Amino acid sequence: MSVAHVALPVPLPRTFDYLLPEGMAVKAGCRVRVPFGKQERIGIVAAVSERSELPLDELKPVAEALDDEPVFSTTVWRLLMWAAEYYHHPIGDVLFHALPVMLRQGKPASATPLWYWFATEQGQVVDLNGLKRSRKQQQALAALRQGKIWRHQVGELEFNEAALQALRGKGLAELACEAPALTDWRSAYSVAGERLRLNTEQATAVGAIHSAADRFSAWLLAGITGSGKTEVYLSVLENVLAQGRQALVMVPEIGLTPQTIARFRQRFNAPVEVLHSGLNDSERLSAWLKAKNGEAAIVIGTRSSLFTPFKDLGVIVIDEEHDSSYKQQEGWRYHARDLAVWRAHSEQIPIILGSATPALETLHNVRQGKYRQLTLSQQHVLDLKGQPLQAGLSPALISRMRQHLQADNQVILFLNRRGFAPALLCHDCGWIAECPRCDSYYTLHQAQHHLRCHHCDSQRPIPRQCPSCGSTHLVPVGIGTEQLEQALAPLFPEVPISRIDRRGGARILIGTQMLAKGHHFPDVTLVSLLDVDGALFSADFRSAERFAQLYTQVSGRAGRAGKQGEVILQTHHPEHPLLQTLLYKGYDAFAEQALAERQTMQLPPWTSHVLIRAEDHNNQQAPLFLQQLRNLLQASPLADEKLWVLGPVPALAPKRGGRWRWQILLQHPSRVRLQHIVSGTLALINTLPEARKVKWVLDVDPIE
DNA sequence: AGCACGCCGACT
DNA sequence: GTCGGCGTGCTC
Ligand SMILES: [Zn+2]
Ligand SMILES: [Zn+2]
Repeated sequence: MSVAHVALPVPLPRTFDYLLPEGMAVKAGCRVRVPFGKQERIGIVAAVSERSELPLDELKPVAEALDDEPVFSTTVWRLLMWAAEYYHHPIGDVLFHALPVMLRQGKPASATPLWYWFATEQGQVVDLNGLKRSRKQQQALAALRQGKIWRHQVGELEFNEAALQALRGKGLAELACEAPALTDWRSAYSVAGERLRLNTEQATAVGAIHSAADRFSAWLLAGITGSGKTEVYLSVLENVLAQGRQALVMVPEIGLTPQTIARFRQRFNAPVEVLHSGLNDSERLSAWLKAKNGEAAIVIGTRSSLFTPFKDLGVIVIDEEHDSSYKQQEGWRYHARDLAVWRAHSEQIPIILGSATPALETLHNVRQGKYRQLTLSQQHVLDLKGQPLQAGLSPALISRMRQHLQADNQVILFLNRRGFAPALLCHDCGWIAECPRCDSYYTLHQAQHHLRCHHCDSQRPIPRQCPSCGSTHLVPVGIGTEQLEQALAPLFPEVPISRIDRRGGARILIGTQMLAKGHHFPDVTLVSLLDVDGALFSADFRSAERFAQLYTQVSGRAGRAGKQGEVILQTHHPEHPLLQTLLYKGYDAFAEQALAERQTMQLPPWTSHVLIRAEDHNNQQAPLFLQQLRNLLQASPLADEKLWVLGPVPALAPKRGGRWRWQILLQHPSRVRLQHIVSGTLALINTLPEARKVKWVLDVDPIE
């Protein structure tokens, strides 16, 4: 008989072999019910052949075959298989992550009638306090008066079906089945909204994409906000939609502004399906089949929407391609942008990466000749060198602050991220604590009695006096969630303070990250970036870029939305070249410079990076386990000169809570060479018996 | 991951 | 004398 290698939803980097009951034909990509020691669990058959590696007598059989045809097209299958090894995640978790939950649970991949609880119209007219002390029946009807509740979703909510049942008894609610709907849109597909009123460059862009709309093509569409990136998306979609092919457009988690959705639903008289994290499992399933069956012209979604099955997909476009939201950071740590062009190239399709602030790596491939580029077309910097600081603010700015709160306006003050790792700086002369081993910046660690370089793990006592000018007023950098509110309120009394990370009125809102493109602040007239020092002297080589991204966003947003609001910058080094080139020459010029020196130090995107992080409860066991794997990695047959593994080094968040976090960084000029290096070294991880008593994670191409 | 087996505190 | 803590280990 034949050997069924089936992948299982367990964190084990390998398939499991079983036998077919002869007469059973399951191609790879089908779900099979299969015994797994003590449980009965589902698996995708990764491959069926006629040669195993263990006694065929021991090998249990497969219980049942749940799919006649694979639930993956060959393109998305190949794509998942490649990503499983490039990212080094257990193939079973990768394959399952890519399916609707109901398909991970072995239910049939066909349409099923959806049952919903709805409020009767007495249920929407009877006074809600009429049953005020009826426990949850009340809050159940509350939720009902905002929309239909699915039966199986009730379990996730605070109330139970008992309440809904008691309501149905009292005539307030009722259950029913929303029968599906068939739609043939390809016949009689027009466009509402308007006819296009494009200008010259948008026209040229649509032409360039159209003249290649069939072969693989990667287009970076670069244009600042309001230059009509979306427009040329909808013209591109139109052309692709005329053929009868389908379109997939991806946005950030917080990029689903009903503004953007309502615009798409108007332009086409074809079905659009939009996937936001708030849909239940039945809505996610049916959308999966509607897309695959062709009954859906357009799918709009986020990171996960990349794995959507398409009868005939014609184009895929991702907005705000620079957004970090496209890199999952729990579990399987894939990057939807990179996997997107892979799915685009393997489908022979145009991919459109639209951005107002393009990622440095995509700019790097544009230059390298792998994407083509399609283009569309006050302030004050305040030197803090010596000025007395009032809770971290500069006098020349606090006075320019009150003048803005004077007219009952609002103000955003932007700091570095929560948990930023701080440098050391001389308040008077600008000298920064550098490492005596590499020309890297030292990370200060006040409670630990020492400095510590994150690139070479050196240590030095905290120097009490500046070794270039001699001021005793040596300060850290970055303020973040240190409750600037506490030091701030005494100076701005009766003025409230809040945060904008997840009406009118004069106030100060601190910020730690970039704003959402569909998230404006109407009452804000003043924005100041206090994060320039932390950005420019960080242990994170990407801090500058993220800053320069935030700067060009808040400079164009507040600067020319229609009011003349001001941006102020607070650096101990206004003379800095990268800082100035950004300020007076724009993001693209800064980018070209930042790219050109990422190369001199040999970091992404010129090199490839891989972070292995492990944490423990004693600070002694995780590091040395990494030190062993470090030594084993270097002993790989494919190691040569270019591979470097710095570490082990404590993570930039040393002890989040009680556990202690250490990490090891691998880098190499060749992405797949390094993929082969760790891929081989990973099959022999059982050599180190401690790899199963630390919590270890593997992060390919990290964002940090 | 599940779900074992496997040796030491508070309870009938 | 129990019923139960989760510390290592396996699952074709
Ligand atoms: Zn100094
Ligand atoms: Zn160093």
